[PDB]
Amino acid sequence: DPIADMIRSLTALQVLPTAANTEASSHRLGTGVVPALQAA
Amino acid sequence: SDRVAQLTIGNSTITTQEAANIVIAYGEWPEYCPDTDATAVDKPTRPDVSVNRFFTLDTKSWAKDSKGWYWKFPDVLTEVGVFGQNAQFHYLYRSGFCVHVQCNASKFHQGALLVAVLPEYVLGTIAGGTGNENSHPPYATTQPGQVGAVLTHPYVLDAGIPLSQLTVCPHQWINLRTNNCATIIVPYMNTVPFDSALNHCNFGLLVIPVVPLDFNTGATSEIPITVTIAPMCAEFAGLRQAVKQ
Ligand SMILES: [Cl-]
Ligand SMILES: [K+]
Ligand code: NA
Repeated sequence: DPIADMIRSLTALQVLPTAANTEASSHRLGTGVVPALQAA
Repeated sequence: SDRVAQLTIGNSTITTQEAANIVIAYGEWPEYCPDTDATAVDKPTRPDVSVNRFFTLDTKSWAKDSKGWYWKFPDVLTEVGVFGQNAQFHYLYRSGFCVHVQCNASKFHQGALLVAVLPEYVLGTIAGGTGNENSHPPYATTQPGQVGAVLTHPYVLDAGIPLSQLTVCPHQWINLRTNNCATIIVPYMNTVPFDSALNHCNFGLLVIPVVPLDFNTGATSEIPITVTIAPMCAEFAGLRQAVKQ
Protein backbone atom coordinates (compact mmCIF):
# COMPACT_ATOMS: atom_id res chain seq x y z
CA ASP A 1 0.00 0.00 0.00
CA PRO A 2 2.72 2.59 0.86
CA ILE A 3 4.94 1.02 -1.88
CA ALA A 4 3.07 0.79 -5.19
CA ASP A 5 5.65 -1.18 -7.21
CA MET A 6 4.84 -4.22 -5.06
CA ILE A 7 1.53 -4.94 -6.86
CA ARG A 8 0.09 -17.98 -20.56
CA SER A 9 -0.15 -19.52 -24.10
CA LEU A 10 -1.99 -17.93 -27.08
CA THR A 11 -2.63 -21.36 -28.70
CA ALA A 12 -4.50 -24.57 -27.77
CA LEU A 13 -5.97 -27.98 -28.72
CA GLN A 14 -8.54 -29.06 -31.30
CA VAL A 15 -9.78 -32.48 -32.35
CA LEU A 16 -9.11 -33.18 -36.03
CA PRO A 17 -10.26 -36.75 -36.90
CA THR A 18 -10.01 -35.97 -40.59
CA ALA A 19 -7.92 -34.00 -43.01
CA ALA A 20 -9.16 -30.52 -43.79
CA ASN A 21 -11.75 -30.15 -46.55
CA THR A 22 -11.28 -28.07 -49.67
CA GLU A 23 -13.80 -25.32 -50.26
CA ALA A 24 -14.55 -24.33 -53.83
CA SER A 25 -12.99 -21.02 -54.88
CA SER A 26 -13.05 -18.81 -57.95
CA HIS A 27 -10.79 -16.14 -59.42
CA ARG A 28 -9.65 -13.23 -57.29
CA LEU A 29 -8.22 -10.18 -59.07
CA GLY A 30 -7.22 -7.21 -56.93
CA THR A 31 -4.79 -5.00 -55.05
CA GLY A 32 -4.00 -5.03 -51.32
CA VAL A 33 -4.63 -8.74 -50.72
CA VAL A 34 -1.65 -10.93 -51.42
CA PRO A 35 -1.74 -14.40 -49.68
CA ALA A 36 0.95 -15.92 -51.91
CA LEU A 37 3.59 -13.52 -50.54
CA GLN A 38 5.24 -14.57 -47.27
CA ALA A 39 8.09 -13.65 -44.93
CA ALA A 40 9.86 -16.78 -43.76
CA SER B 1 -42.93 -46.71 -80.06
CA ASP B 2 -39.95 -48.69 -78.84
CA ARG B 3 -38.66 -49.55 -82.29
CA VAL B 4 -38.27 -45.89 -83.26
CA ALA B 5 -35.84 -43.54 -81.52
CA GLN B 6 -33.85 -40.33 -81.63
CA LEU B 7 -30.65 -39.43 -79.79
CA THR B 8 -29.70 -35.80 -79.65
CA ILE B 9 -26.68 -34.53 -77.80
CA GLY B 10 -24.44 -31.62 -78.60
CA ASN B 11 -24.75 -30.60 -82.26
CA SER B 12 -25.53 -34.18 -83.25
CA THR B 13 -28.65 -36.29 -83.73
CA ILE B 14 -29.06 -40.01 -84.46
CA THR B 15 -32.30 -41.60 -85.73
CA THR B 16 -33.35 -45.23 -86.08
CA GLN B 17 -36.60 -46.82 -87.21
CA GLU B 18 -35.65 -50.35 -86.13
CA ALA B 19 -34.38 -50.20 -82.56
CA ALA B 20 -34.82 -52.71 -79.77
CA ASN B 21 -34.92 -50.46 -76.74
CA ILE B 22 -31.90 -48.93 -75.02
CA VAL B 23 -29.69 -50.38 -72.34
CA ILE B 24 -28.50 -48.45 -69.31
CA ALA B 25 -25.48 -50.36 -68.07
CA TYR B 26 -25.98 -51.73 -64.54
CA GLY B 27 -28.98 -49.47 -64.32
CA GLU B 28 -26.99 -46.26 -63.84
CA TRP B 29 -26.84 -43.03 -65.78
CA PRO B 30 -23.51 -41.33 -66.10
CA GLU B 31 -22.97 -38.38 -63.74
CA TYR B 32 -20.21 -35.90 -62.87
CA CYS B 33 -18.04 -36.81 -59.93
CA PRO B 34 -19.59 -35.67 -56.59
CA ASP B 35 -17.60 -33.89 -53.89
CA THR B 36 -17.77 -36.83 -51.45
CA ASP B 37 -16.01 -39.20 -53.81
CA ALA B 38 -13.61 -36.74 -55.40
CA THR B 39 -10.04 -36.38 -54.15
CA ALA B 40 -8.20 -34.07 -56.60
CA VAL B 41 -8.58 -30.48 -55.41
CA ASP B 42 -8.43 -28.46 -58.60
CA LYS B 43 -11.65 -27.17 -60.14
CA PRO B 44 -12.23 -29.32 -63.22
CA THR B 45 -13.22 -28.16 -66.70
CA ARG B 46 -16.53 -29.54 -68.00
CA PRO B 47 -16.53 -28.44 -71.72
CA ASP B 48 -20.08 -29.73 -72.20
CA VAL B 49 -21.28 -29.59 -75.84
CA SER B 50 -17.82 -29.45 -77.43
CA VAL B 51 -17.08 -32.95 -76.09
CA ASN B 52 -20.38 -34.57 -75.12
CA ARG B 53 -21.55 -35.19 -78.68
CA PHE B 54 -21.56 -38.05 -81.20
CA PHE B 55 -18.37 -39.07 -82.99
CA THR B 56 -18.50 -41.63 -85.81
CA LEU B 57 -15.38 -43.85 -86.19
CA ASP B 58 -14.15 -45.86 -89.16
CA THR B 59 -16.58 -48.41 -90.57
CA LYS B 60 -15.91 -52.15 -90.69
CA SER B 61 -17.18 -54.66 -93.27
CA TRP B 62 -19.04 -57.76 -92.16
CA ALA B 63 -18.22 -60.89 -94.13
CA LYS B 64 -19.56 -64.42 -94.00
CA ASP B 65 -16.30 -65.28 -92.22
CA SER B 66 -15.63 -62.31 -89.92
CA LYS B 67 -14.33 -63.17 -86.42
CA GLY B 68 -15.37 -59.98 -84.63
CA TRP B 69 -13.95 -56.65 -83.51
CA TYR B 70 -13.31 -54.60 -80.38
CA TRP B 71 -12.49 -51.03 -79.37
CA LYS B 72 -11.16 -49.64 -76.11
CA PHE B 73 -12.45 -46.59 -74.22
CA PRO B 74 -11.42 -43.86 -74.00
CA ASP B 75 -8.64 -44.84 -76.44
CA VAL B 76 -10.89 -44.51 -79.52
CA LEU B 77 -11.27 -40.79 -78.96
CA THR B 78 -7.96 -39.69 -77.50
CA GLU B 79 -7.14 -38.08 -80.84
CA VAL B 80 -10.49 -36.89 -82.08
CA GLY B 81 -11.93 -33.41 -81.90
CA VAL B 82 -12.05 -31.32 -78.76
CA PHE B 83 -12.48 -34.39 -76.61
CA GLY B 84 -9.10 -35.76 -77.60
CA GLN B 85 -7.45 -32.42 -77.12
CA ASN B 86 -8.81 -32.21 -73.55
CA ALA B 87 -7.71 -35.78 -72.87
CA GLN B 88 -4.18 -34.89 -73.97
CA PHE B 89 -3.85 -31.63 -72.06
CA HIS B 90 -5.09 -33.09 -68.78
CA TYR B 91 -3.72 -35.75 -66.49
CA LEU B 92 -7.18 -36.59 -65.17
CA TYR B 93 -10.27 -37.59 -67.11
CA ARG B 94 -13.66 -39.08 -66.40
CA SER B 95 -16.84 -39.62 -68.40
CA GLY B 96 -19.60 -41.95 -69.42
CA PHE B 97 -20.61 -43.00 -72.90
CA CYS B 98 -23.49 -43.54 -75.21
CA VAL B 99 -22.59 -46.26 -77.65
CA HIS B 100 -24.59 -46.66 -80.85
CA VAL B 101 -23.61 -49.49 -83.21
CA GLN B 102 -25.23 -49.48 -86.65
CA CYS B 103 -25.81 -52.27 -89.18
CA ASN B 104 -28.70 -52.60 -91.60
CA ALA B 105 -29.29 -55.25 -94.25
CA SER B 106 -32.47 -56.41 -96.04
CA LYS B 107 -35.41 -58.59 -95.10
CA PHE B 108 -33.60 -61.33 -97.04
CA HIS B 109 -30.28 -61.29 -95.17
CA GLN B 110 -29.65 -62.98 -91.83
CA GLY B 111 -27.18 -62.95 -88.99
CA ALA B 112 -26.74 -61.75 -85.44
CA LEU B 113 -24.10 -59.58 -83.81
CA LEU B 114 -23.69 -59.54 -80.04
CA VAL B 115 -22.83 -55.99 -78.93
CA ALA B 116 -21.32 -55.85 -75.46
CA VAL B 117 -19.42 -53.67 -73.07
CA LEU B 118 -16.77 -55.39 -70.97
CA PRO B 119 -15.21 -53.35 -68.16
CA GLU B 120 -11.44 -53.69 -67.80
CA TYR B 121 -11.02 -55.74 -70.98
CA VAL B 122 -7.52 -57.11 -70.41
CA LEU B 123 -6.19 -59.15 -73.33
CA GLY B 124 -4.00 -62.22 -73.30
CA THR B 125 -1.75 -63.90 -75.86
CA ILE B 126 -1.85 -67.49 -77.08
CA ALA B 127 1.44 -67.98 -75.18
CA GLY B 128 3.47 -69.13 -78.17
CA GLY B 129 0.87 -71.84 -78.86
CA THR B 130 2.48 -74.41 -76.56
CA GLY B 131 2.01 -72.15 -73.55
CA ASN B 132 5.69 -72.05 -72.57
CA GLU B 133 6.22 -68.53 -73.81
CA ASN B 134 5.08 -65.69 -71.54
CA SER B 135 4.36 -63.26 -74.40
CA HIS B 136 2.26 -60.09 -74.08
CA PRO B 137 0.09 -58.01 -76.36
CA PRO B 138 1.82 -55.03 -78.03
CA TYR B 139 0.51 -51.47 -77.52
CA ALA B 140 -1.24 -51.65 -80.91
CA THR B 141 -3.31 -54.56 -79.69
CA THR B 142 -4.23 -53.30 -76.22
CA GLN B 143 -4.99 -49.77 -77.48
CA PRO B 144 -5.89 -50.16 -81.21
CA GLY B 145 -7.02 -46.55 -81.50
CA GLN B 146 -10.12 -45.51 -83.44
CA VAL B 147 -9.76 -48.29 -85.99
CA GLY B 148 -10.31 -50.98 -83.44
CA ALA B 149 -8.88 -54.48 -83.74
CA VAL B 150 -9.86 -58.00 -84.76
CA LEU B 151 -10.40 -60.93 -82.41
CA THR B 152 -8.26 -63.94 -83.28
CA HIS B 153 -10.13 -66.32 -80.98
CA PRO B 154 -13.60 -64.89 -80.32
CA TYR B 155 -14.72 -68.08 -78.52
CA VAL B 156 -12.43 -67.13 -75.60
CA LEU B 157 -12.46 -63.37 -76.28
CA ASP B 158 -8.67 -63.45 -76.70
CA ALA B 159 -8.57 -63.60 -72.90
CA GLY B 160 -9.26 -67.13 -71.75
CA ILE B 161 -12.91 -66.46 -70.95
CA PRO B 162 -16.08 -67.81 -72.63
CA LEU B 163 -17.91 -65.70 -75.17
CA SER B 164 -20.95 -67.79 -74.18
CA GLN B 165 -21.13 -65.82 -70.91
CA LEU B 166 -20.49 -62.31 -72.22
CA THR B 167 -24.24 -61.57 -71.91
CA VAL B 168 -23.64 -61.20 -68.21
CA CYS B 169 -22.39 -57.75 -69.30
CA PRO B 170 -24.46 -54.83 -70.59
CA HIS B 171 -25.40 -55.74 -74.13
CA GLN B 172 -27.86 -55.91 -76.98
CA TRP B 173 -27.97 -57.98 -80.14
CA ILE B 174 -28.34 -56.76 -83.68
CA ASN B 175 -30.39 -59.58 -85.21
CA LEU B 176 -30.88 -58.54 -88.84
CA ARG B 177 -34.49 -59.75 -89.05
CA THR B 178 -35.36 -57.63 -86.00
CA ASN B 179 -33.32 -54.45 -85.58
CA ASN B 180 -30.50 -52.50 -87.15
CA CYS B 181 -28.73 -50.99 -84.16
CA ALA B 182 -27.72 -51.38 -80.58
CA THR B 183 -27.59 -48.64 -77.99
CA ILE B 184 -25.88 -48.86 -74.62
CA ILE B 185 -25.42 -46.07 -72.11
CA VAL B 186 -22.37 -46.58 -69.94
CA PRO B 187 -21.57 -44.87 -66.62
CA TYR B 188 -18.01 -44.28 -65.38
CA MET B 189 -16.66 -47.43 -63.70
CA ASN B 190 -13.26 -47.49 -61.95
CA THR B 191 -11.65 -47.87 -58.52
CA VAL B 192 -10.67 -44.21 -58.61
CA PRO B 193 -12.83 -41.10 -59.23
CA PHE B 194 -10.73 -39.80 -62.18
CA ASP B 195 -7.96 -41.42 -64.19
CA SER B 196 -5.62 -41.11 -67.14
CA ALA B 197 -7.35 -41.33 -70.51
CA LEU B 198 -4.05 -42.54 -71.93
CA ASN B 199 -2.80 -45.23 -69.58
CA HIS B 200 -6.08 -46.82 -68.60
CA CYS B 201 -8.96 -48.05 -70.73
CA ASN B 202 -12.10 -48.31 -68.62
CA PHE B 203 -13.92 -50.74 -70.85
CA GLY B 204 -13.99 -52.42 -74.20
CA LEU B 205 -16.75 -52.58 -76.79
CA LEU B 206 -17.04 -55.98 -78.47
CA VAL B 207 -19.04 -56.64 -81.65
CA ILE B 208 -19.05 -60.34 -82.45
CA PRO B 209 -21.03 -62.18 -85.08
CA VAL B 210 -22.38 -65.11 -83.08
CA VAL B 211 -24.79 -66.11 -85.86
CA PRO B 212 -22.86 -65.62 -89.13
CA LEU B 213 -24.00 -63.36 -91.93
CA ASP B 214 -25.63 -65.13 -94.84
CA PHE B 215 -27.57 -64.29 -97.99
CA ASN B 216 -28.27 -65.65 -101.44
CA THR B 217 -25.86 -64.51 -104.09
CA GLY B 218 -27.23 -61.55 -105.98
CA ALA B 219 -28.14 -59.72 -102.79
CA THR B 220 -25.98 -56.79 -101.66
CA SER B 221 -22.79 -58.25 -100.18
CA GLU B 222 -21.23 -55.12 -98.64
CA ILE B 223 -22.85 -55.06 -95.19
CA PRO B 224 -20.96 -52.50 -93.08
CA ILE B 225 -21.00 -51.98 -89.35
CA THR B 226 -20.59 -48.48 -88.00
CA VAL B 227 -19.78 -47.30 -84.51
CA THR B 228 -20.89 -43.90 -83.25
CA ILE B 229 -20.11 -42.95 -79.64
CA ALA B 230 -20.70 -39.95 -77.43
CA PRO B 231 -18.93 -39.08 -74.23
CA MET B 232 -21.36 -38.06 -71.49
CA CYS B 233 -20.52 -35.83 -68.54
CA ALA B 234 -16.91 -35.54 -69.64
CA GLU B 235 -14.83 -33.86 -66.90
CA PHE B 236 -11.08 -33.11 -66.89
CA ALA B 237 -8.47 -32.02 -64.35
CA GLY B 238 -4.74 -31.64 -63.75
CA LEU B 239 -4.06 -29.24 -66.60
CA ARG B 240 -0.56 -29.01 -68.08
CA GLN B 241 0.93 -29.32 -71.60
CA ALA B 242 -0.40 -31.82 -74.12
CA VAL B 243 0.77 -35.44 -73.93
CA LYS B 244 -0.09 -38.12 -76.51
CA GLN B 245 1.06 -41.05 -74.37
CL1 LIG C 1 -12.48 -68.91 -81.90
K1 LIG D 1 -12.95 -33.09 -42.99
NA1 NA E 1 0.36 -13.30 -46.93
